Amino acid sequence: QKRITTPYMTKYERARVLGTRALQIAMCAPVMVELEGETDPLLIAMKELKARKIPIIIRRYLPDGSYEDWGVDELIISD
Amino acid sequence: DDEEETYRLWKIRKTIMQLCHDRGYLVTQDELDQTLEEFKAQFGDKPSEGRPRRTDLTVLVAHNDDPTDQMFVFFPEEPKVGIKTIKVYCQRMQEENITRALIVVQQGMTPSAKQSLVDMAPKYILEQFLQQELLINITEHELVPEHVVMTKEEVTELLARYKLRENQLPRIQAGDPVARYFGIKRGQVVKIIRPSETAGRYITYRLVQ
Amino acid sequence: KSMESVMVKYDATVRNSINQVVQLRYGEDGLAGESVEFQNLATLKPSN
Amino acid sequence: DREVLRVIFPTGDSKVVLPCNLLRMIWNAQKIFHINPRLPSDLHPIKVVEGVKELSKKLVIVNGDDPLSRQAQENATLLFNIHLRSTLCSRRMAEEF
Amino acid sequence: QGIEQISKVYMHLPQTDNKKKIIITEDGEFKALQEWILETDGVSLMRVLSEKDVDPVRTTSNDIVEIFTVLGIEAVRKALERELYHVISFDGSYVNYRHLALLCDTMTCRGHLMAITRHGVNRQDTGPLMKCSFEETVDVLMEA
Repeated sequence: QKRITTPYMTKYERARVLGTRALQIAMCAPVMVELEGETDPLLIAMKELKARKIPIIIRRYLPDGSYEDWGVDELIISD
Repeated sequence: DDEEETYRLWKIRKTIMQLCHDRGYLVTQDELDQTLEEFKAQFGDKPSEGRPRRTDLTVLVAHNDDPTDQMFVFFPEEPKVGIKTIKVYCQRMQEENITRALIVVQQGMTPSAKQSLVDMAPKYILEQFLQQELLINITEHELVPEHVVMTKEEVTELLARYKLRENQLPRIQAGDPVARYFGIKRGQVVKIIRPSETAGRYITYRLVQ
Repeated sequence: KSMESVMVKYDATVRNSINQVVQLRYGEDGLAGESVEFQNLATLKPSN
Repeated sequence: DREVLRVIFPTGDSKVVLPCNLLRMIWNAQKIFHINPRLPSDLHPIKVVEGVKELSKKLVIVNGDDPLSRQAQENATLLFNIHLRSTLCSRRMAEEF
Repeated sequence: QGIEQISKVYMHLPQTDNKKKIIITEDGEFKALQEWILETDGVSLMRVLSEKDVDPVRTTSNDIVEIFTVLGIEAVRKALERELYHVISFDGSYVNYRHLALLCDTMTCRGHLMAITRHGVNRQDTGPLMKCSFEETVDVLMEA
């Protein structure tokens, strides 16, 4: 509640989320989506992003020092 | 020559009327649209050794919001305004209990009076204006966008809306010609409205510092 | 060197490292340059 | 809005840069929906006007209900709103598009 | 007779729309009147503006310092935008207006003409490490 940041996920947010989630998957993090014949952590992370199943929360820091916590599932993906 | 000098006096008077109107002091539409022939009808002589004199050209205006609050405009005849002249104006202002005065100056002013105005600034706010500067109203220039002095309440609302500090806003020097035109002091805010080729209109805020 | 830290912040304003506000909205409309393109205003030129 | 545009562009240069290409989007809609320019249309003018109004409400650059935010939004999307109204006017929609 | 600091004055009719005087006729159409505009090899903006029969609105100068000292910081912003756009578009090249606006806004942000050169950049207040990246790192750290 009381969120002023854009509801859409920025390109930088998408890039960092994909990279971090791919690193976790490569480090054997549980996969929130059902992968079929997929081994590349980046591809798995992209599948999770499309499914909106990535378990990551983005903390957007506003200029005034406050921050807003947005769920990846809550944000709107560009694709 | 006297014709050119009376044309000047008319031009400076017109610029002063526009300046007062912009500052918000009550000014009649006739005074704003006073033709050169109308000014020459009002005074009816040449400036040099004639009826229209800088002493007779002084202008008194009253603020629209507060009629009690008033502003003086003084034209000293001497080409170099002296401490005695500033003291005369100071005592005259004391008579009417008026705080704000625009001393339109000739080609120059004496440095001692330059510091005297600052010394007496708190009790009385005296602003020196060159006749050459006042010969043209710079606010009508195409480059200059629209400037509006924000009230303290409006500044508070702006800072609350953008969660900003006064330090974070863009700055405008108190010595800026437009800042002097509007008679804005340090700590005030100017809302600048300018057309935008991308958005159509854009509002900026500048803190007087 | 002058414009290194100038940035579009999460409040949609443009600010430098000092956090001073350079523009309230980037480009004065809050739009990225990639998406915009030229168009003609139909009501500007024609007569009354 | 025409007077506002006259003020904004005294030189009368109609070429402007705006996010959405309304003419190309209208052409795309015509091709997608097989709009026949010969037969009469079933698009109702007050539907056109109301859709333009609601779309203008939805195009938010500055969000907030306070007067300052509303004025900022209006100024931010002033030019695009003017172009949108001119392009999606009922007259043009019924006549050409 | 005449104004000092002005060596030569050229008078000519402009053949381009930008320098032509565009007005709105009674019918509402845009008419580009061909008017006499004169340029100078010197700069005295205050005097030239105060001169009679000289358009006090359209008359301008190509000197940013003169624009600053006469019209103000906002006029500097606008005129700097115009000059930078003129140099960019002289060869027919086009640059998005937002970049021009950002550069001019950064240059005029502090209320006074800030030179992009080190001379004006040093005026900007920045952390010690930022000033070190600029120049004079060792002495800046010494003072800090």
